[PDB]
Amino acid sequence: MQLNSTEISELIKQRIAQFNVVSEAHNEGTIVSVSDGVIRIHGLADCMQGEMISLPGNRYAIALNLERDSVGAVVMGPYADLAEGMKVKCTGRILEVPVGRGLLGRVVNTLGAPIDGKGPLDHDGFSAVEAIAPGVIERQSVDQPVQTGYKAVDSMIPIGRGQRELIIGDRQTGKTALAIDAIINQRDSGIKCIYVAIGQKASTISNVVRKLEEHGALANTIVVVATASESAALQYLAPYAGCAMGEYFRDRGEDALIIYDDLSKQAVAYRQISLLLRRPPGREAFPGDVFYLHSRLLERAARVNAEYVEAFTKGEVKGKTGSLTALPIIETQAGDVSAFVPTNVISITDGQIFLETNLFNAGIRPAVNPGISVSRVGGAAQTKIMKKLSGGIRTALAQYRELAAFSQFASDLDDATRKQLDHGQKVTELLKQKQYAPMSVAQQSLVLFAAERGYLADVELSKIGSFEAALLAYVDRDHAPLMQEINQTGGYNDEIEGKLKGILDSFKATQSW
Amino acid sequence: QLNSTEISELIKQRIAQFNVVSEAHNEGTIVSVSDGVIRIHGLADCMQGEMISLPGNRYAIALNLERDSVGAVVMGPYADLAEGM
Amino acid sequence: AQAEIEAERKRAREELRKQVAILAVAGAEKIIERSVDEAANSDIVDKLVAEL
Amino acid sequence: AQAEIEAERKRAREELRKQVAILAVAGAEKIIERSVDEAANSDIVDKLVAEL
Amino acid sequence: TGKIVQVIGAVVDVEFPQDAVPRVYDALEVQNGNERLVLEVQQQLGGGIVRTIAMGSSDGLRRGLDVKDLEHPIEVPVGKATLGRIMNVLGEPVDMKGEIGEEERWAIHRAAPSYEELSNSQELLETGIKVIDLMAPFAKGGKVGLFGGAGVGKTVNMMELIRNIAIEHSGYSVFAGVGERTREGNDFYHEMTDSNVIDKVSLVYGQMNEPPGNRLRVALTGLTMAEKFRDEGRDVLLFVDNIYRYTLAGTEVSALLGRMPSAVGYQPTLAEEMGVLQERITSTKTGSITSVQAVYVPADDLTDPSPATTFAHLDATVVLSRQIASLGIYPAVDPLDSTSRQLDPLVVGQEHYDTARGVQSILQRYQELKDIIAILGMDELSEEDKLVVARARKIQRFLSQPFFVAEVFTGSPGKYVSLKDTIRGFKGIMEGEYDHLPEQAFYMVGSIEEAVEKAKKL
Amino acid sequence: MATGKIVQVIGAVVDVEFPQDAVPRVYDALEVQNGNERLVLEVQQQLGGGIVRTIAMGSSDGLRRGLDVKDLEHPIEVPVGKATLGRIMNVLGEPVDMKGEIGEEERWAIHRAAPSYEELSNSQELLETGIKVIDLMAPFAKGGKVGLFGGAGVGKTVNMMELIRNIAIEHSGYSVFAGVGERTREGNDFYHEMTDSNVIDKVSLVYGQMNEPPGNRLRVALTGLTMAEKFRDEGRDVLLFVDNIYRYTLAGTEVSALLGRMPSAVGYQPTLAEEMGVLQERITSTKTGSITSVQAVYVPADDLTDPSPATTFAHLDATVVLSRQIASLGIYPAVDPLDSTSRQLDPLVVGQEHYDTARGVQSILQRYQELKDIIAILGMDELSEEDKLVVARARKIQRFLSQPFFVAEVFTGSPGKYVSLKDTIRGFKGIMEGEYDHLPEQAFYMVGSIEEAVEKAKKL
Amino acid sequence: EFITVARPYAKAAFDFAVEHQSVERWQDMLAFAAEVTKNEQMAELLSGALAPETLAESFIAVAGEQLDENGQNLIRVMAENGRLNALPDVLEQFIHLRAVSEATAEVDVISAAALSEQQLAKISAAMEKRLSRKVKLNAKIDKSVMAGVIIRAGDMVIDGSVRGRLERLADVL
Ligand SMILES: Nc1ncnc2c1ncn2[C@@H]1O[C@H](COP(=O)(O)OP(=O)(O)OP(=O)(O)O)[C@@H](O)[C@H]1O
Ligand SMILES: Nc1ncnc2c1ncn2[C@@H]1O[C@H](COP(=O)(O)OP(=O)(O)O)[C@@H](O)[C@H]1O
Ligand SMILES: Nc1ncnc2c1ncn2[C@@H]1O[C@H](COP(=O)(O)OP(=O)(O)O)[C@@H](O)[C@H]1O
Ligand SMILES: [Mg+2]
Ligand SMILES: [Mg+2]
Repeated sequence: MQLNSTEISELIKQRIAQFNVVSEAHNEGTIVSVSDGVIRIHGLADCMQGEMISLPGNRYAIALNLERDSVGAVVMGPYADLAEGMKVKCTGRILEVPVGRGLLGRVVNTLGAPIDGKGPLDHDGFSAVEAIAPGVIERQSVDQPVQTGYKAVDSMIPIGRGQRELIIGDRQTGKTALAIDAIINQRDSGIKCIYVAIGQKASTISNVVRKLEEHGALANTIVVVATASESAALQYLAPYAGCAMGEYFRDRGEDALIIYDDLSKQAVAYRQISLLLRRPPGREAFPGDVFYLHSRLLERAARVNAEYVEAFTKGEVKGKTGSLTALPIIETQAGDVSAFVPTNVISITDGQIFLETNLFNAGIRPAVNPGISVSRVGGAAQTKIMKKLSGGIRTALAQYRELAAFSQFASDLDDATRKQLDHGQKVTELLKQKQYAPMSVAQQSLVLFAAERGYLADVELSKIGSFEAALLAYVDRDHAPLMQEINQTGGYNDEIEGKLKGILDSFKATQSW
Repeated sequence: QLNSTEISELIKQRIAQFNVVSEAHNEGTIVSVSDGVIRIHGLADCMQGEMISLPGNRYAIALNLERDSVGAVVMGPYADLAEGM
Repeated sequence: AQAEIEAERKRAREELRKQVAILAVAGAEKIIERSVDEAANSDIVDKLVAEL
Repeated sequence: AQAEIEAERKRAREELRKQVAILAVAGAEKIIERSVDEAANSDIVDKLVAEL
Repeated sequence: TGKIVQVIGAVVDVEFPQDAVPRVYDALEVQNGNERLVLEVQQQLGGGIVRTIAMGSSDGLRRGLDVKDLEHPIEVPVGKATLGRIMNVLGEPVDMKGEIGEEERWAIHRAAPSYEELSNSQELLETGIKVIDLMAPFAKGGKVGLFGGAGVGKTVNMMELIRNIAIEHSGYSVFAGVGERTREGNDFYHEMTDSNVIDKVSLVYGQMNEPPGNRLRVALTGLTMAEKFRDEGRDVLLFVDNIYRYTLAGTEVSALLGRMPSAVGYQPTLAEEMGVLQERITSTKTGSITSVQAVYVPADDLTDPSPATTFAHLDATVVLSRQIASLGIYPAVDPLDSTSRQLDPLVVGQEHYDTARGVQSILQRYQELKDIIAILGMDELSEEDKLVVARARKIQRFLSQPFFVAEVFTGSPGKYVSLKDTIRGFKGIMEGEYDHLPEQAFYMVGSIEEAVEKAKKL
Repeated sequence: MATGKIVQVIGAVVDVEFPQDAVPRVYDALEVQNGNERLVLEVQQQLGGGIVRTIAMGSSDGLRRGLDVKDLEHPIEVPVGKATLGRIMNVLGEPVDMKGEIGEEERWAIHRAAPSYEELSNSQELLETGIKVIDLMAPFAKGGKVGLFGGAGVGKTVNMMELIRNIAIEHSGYSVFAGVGERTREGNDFYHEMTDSNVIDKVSLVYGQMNEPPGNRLRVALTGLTMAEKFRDEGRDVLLFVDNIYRYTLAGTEVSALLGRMPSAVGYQPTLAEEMGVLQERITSTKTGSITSVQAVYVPADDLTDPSPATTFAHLDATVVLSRQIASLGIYPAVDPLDSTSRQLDPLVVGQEHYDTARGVQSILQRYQELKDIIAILGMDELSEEDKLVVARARKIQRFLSQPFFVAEVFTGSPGKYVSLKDTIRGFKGIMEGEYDHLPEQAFYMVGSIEEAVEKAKKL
Repeated sequence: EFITVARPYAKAAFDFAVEHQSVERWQDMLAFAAEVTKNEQMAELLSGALAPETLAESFIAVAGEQLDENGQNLIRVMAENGRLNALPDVLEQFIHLRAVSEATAEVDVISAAALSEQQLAKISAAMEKRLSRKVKLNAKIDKSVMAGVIIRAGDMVIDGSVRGRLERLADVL
């Protein structure tokens, strides 16, 4: 159908027609050195720091130093085919990236160039990659909830719009699953998503994008990719180029969610770039400002009050408050949660979800270790019902998991500890959850109701999952309006508490499981 | 390649007369100031550990007698000092 | 759908052969202000057509 | 599969645009180099020095 | 009159005519396109060159830009007019309100008060936190420091100290946020403003967004405000939200200034940079400054040069620890590592001192058994060393307390525990008079009667 | 025509000065007359003023300053295609055996970009090795990397020969073997073990052993990998063996130190995780073909945190570990089923039946692990009588994991067996759930399929 | 490379030459010194560690076209610091500082073939409305460009060529 040659021909000829032939004057220099991806340029009097320099071929380098007699730069691409004596031309543009809601559904290079085969971008101008976050008076406190699909994190570790929430754990623990499930769950909740993959294997991206398209989420996500093969500079500047696309929605009073696949591989690529410039390293050989690197990046995930959205948008938007939510992912060796880069990013975000390999080996997935994981905004983000049914559940389990330590060889206070153990054990058996199975807040809510009003004192551990699977279908047949209502509002009243007690008695007393 | 306090007008002085006159040898001029260390140009007759006397009522210790400079540490607040004193 | 696309491809390509010459002449005449004719260049445009 | 067919249509349309695009300029170069003369050269140089 | 000749990251080099070279620490000014950028000169290289740090984003600086010389250091508003307002590092107002109506402006680089003018006081400050004022009591006009790694509680503890001492005290207060989250600055601005105590607090912010120069000098700006209030004969509170970031911003810039690296990459001038600040935050015969400083320790390494050089500059040091917070025992203070200059029989009385030392001794004896308990299990211990373990494990829980600011996290209402009411309770536990209770009767309670009561509920 | 001149020689590093207008691009190859034989230099960096710093792919003894250097305009190129099967080559693609010239028709550069994002295969298949333990406990992805962690004396090379055989016979693939920095003795008595098992005709060998200078041990893996990429372009399935990836890392570190770059984390080069990625990323499936890789790995100081193990494991899909103990019991291949792992074991990828069969045998074995300690301390008679049956099913499982390789005949006499996955799933689903309780445990040993276990019990 | 270490010496020599109105002699002096630097034998001497005073004397002796006091003193001062190899760059930066002070410029004009000498007139006229300097053209012939003209003035260039017009279009697509 849509291979209309008329359309292609005009698509070209309109570009031809508006090609401004008029010549123009620019500033020019010579490449003097090339090594390990660093370029030393000679001339360019009117260069400026952070400027994009245009090399032969069609590729760019970024000015890092303006030495007295030369400009140090890094090449954003394959650097081998360059040679001393090539002329470079200074554009006037500080490092920039395309932005706009026309990027949604595209897979994009860190420079904005599209990488799927679907042709040129449609974008609303350009945005500077390096920018300073809104000030202390332009922020607003985070209030609105961001639902993932998971009972464990939505109950124990709530996330709000405008929050920053580290996902940390050892390799092969579900760090990426827990992130793309959050992306998938925004399929219908008006939050745009952005997923930037730094240093990942190319096949892993090719698979993640297939899952995103499978569940219908791709039409709502940008994707930025800098695979393990690509230059250190492209891997280092990727997450800034992702934040530059999230801030487009933030500053218009819309909401966005951005997921940095590894802020640990960004630190490694920056350590490379830094050691190739001979900068004295510090702890673990990381440069001095490896903190400022992540700091100026994550400080952009913010929520901004309506006066700032009015001032930014020339008054076209009133009353709406934008926000950008970040879930940076860190990886830690041998579960050591206390190393330089892992601790540096714990000291930047607003909480962390710690996924533990010991739990993940024992089938407890998502392996959310409670007691080490926290949310610094806490219940302020949760919906009213979830804030009620949850209570201090996470400290109940944090206690339970050390009670099991000493209660191993014996049990004393041996009635209340017996009930406490058999309770928390069914709780943990309830919090595990299959991949790609996001359950709405209505379902999570009445599940936590069943668990926390004692309604699971009866059934066996074995039956827990079948209890849930039958309960969620019962209430989908018989009580749809109540789900339709709890999903629409925070929806906590003693009226609804009675409705739930009645549903959970009726089910409990006649349905099979 | 790095410079070593070969700066325009000192070089020009030496252009005019390479065989420079004595200039006392008990006097020099501060050419650099940073973090409490001063680099003094001249003082051919400085001795290691000698007290060098600065404007105001202050002193420095000459520690790095070197081919071109005498690198000395200020015994007090240094931010007042200025090149050319 | 793959077979449908692979047929539509030929359908579009063969008529794009008729537009390539307009594109090349419009580009030349934009870059050069002195407009130009077909006769001096027919054997050149025809090669483009033959290589689409 | 309704989305994986559409991705293939978009991608084929893009590749076709790409080929026609490079042929346009590759031909325009030959047209120019075949159809220049010193009057055409003078016109351009004298236009551009007048905005120098 | 000046020209730029280099731009390396944050530091810019400027060339001036031979006779007009600026002094050290003077402020220059440049126009970074359609904006204005302020530079502070750090070093006078030779031949008119002068090397400076940019108090702003360095992006967009060409070489060869003209720079104007302002012939005075950075100077900030100060005094009564700076009260209830948020200010930049450069002393500019950062809330959207009007211009600051200051009568007077002070240079942020000053010398410390003479030894002849200092003063000292044994007058205790009664904070409501059991552990802090049992193990580490601190006095009016003295320095406190909270040491801990990321996410251990050194901000929430500082906010509870603010709540307890800062409102129950009349004089002014200053809060200098150095290199920490802007979210936690906005939430604090609004917590103040929504209770009409904002107009006794002066705020200064150089949060983590900002380029190294702002984080480098903001703490000195806050100090200068506090010092103006002190010289007026008042008595002030000064809270500094992370002093580690001053030294970290010094490190980030040191190597560009051409200085050889030292122990773990730290600048060679670490201890002098740190002392030139901490020496001017002190009380004196004319007025007093109480202060509380959060001190991040990187990688939880209490022997890294940066905490190691800071320990010396504090009167009361409170050390938080992750291996206690992970037990849920907040505030996660380590009582075998907290200490105070004020813990003397002559200052706190014999009974307080004796209770604090008995607690230290029991907890230490418990530390020495943890390896025997680990390897062999607990049933090998004596009848007199199972009792030590039980009493230590009760004292550990009873050191925990609910905070009026952690209600956000756990709902449980905060408690305020007076000093008499805790040196009674720990005496009670150590002498076995509460041996008939379970350990959980002590977790997150206030005075000892709340534990004897919570035991009834099991 | 020669245009350069050597201007420094320091160890393996050679600096040559060209005219301003002809500096070689990076990774290009030069050559010089090092006396009575030519020497090839690879360009690493372009310094100012026409000087270019290179590393010699050979011995730098005897090089004068001022020698004339001829600039080849292309990177190092090696012979590829069918012609290289059964041959030995060094980094530069010269026949190291005595069998004369390679008749190759085509030669490819060794430096290349990885497959672009949309060339990758839009699927996720499985590679059927035909080995019970591997196909069950640690299946291979078609296009994935596999680590092989066992020690010495356990049979790593007989397993490699078995895979080389099966991927040639059952599928229609070819194999490439790149020996990076390992003992020449091993290379020789591997060549001879393969030649007298008829597999030599189906594998192409490229060895750059410990004796070679740093550059050879650095680039030999890329030579092997580009020959494998040529086979892939023919639409085949290829199997690429890297005889020790840790030595590739260490050659990178040596060269990095020669070039004067600052030391990174534990002395490792600053560019470690990129030198690793730019190798490991060319080993992928593709819409035309695929390369699977089996990589022997050595972990320094028994530390899986050291930057090199931690950088490699980021790329490995599977992981099979060979145990001295499993071999002590006369079970071959000695794949430890409890520590061997794969990330293809998920119900999503391999299915629910395979997944839970593997998890079943794993739980059985690791319970037997402790019952066999209770036995050793208290004697058999203490065990409960359901455990006396777990200890009878675990022994049958542990036997059934043995297999007769074709390559193993000249040890074991018995002919070889190639077991289709489905048959392994059948056999273990059987043994696990009491079926075949009635027949003795030695009827499973070295049998192959299970429907031959019964027909070995028959005559027992 | 000497680009940076040659700056102070070029500036000092130029400043000295201006006070004494002998710039035109100093330029010949420096050029001859930079020439004796390029000799095959002298380049060997300059590289092998030899005491600065002896190197300076043995370099002076090889010149007689040097101003007895003020020319040779520059040689001795550079010898003290070992920078005698820098002379070929001290020369370039001397010429450049002179071209700045005299407010003179030099611009390349690159064309497919020779121009019409009225085009040259208009170019050498308008470039001085761009630049405050007097200009000396140096036309060049380049067939890679196939029409139009390139005007390069230092490190600023105005790309009026058709080749530029082509590759500035092929990239729009
Ligand atoms: N809720 C779940 N239930 C069962 N399995 C899960 C769940 N979440 C994740 N997994 C499994 O965990 C495995 C690894 O997950 P994932 O790739 O997200 O971890 P990762 O840390 O991103 O791995 P890497 O560190 O290599 O990127 C996946 O194969 C997936 O099957
Ligand atoms: N007294 C307390 N009660 C309950 N939870 C606490 C308490 N102190 C800290 N926490 C938890 O630990 C986290 C500590 O945050 P914070 O004190 O800001 O750490 P830091 O400032 O040291 O990085 C808080 O988000 C909170 O969830
Ligand atoms: N499948 C097998 N069948 C029979 N014997 C085997 C088998 N695998 C290993 N072995 C025995 O173990 C030895 C391992 O030797 P080898 O493969 O050379 O070890 P390495 O891996 O160190 O080269 C064989 O020579 C043989 O004795
Ligand atoms: Mg992952
Ligand atoms: Mg804090």
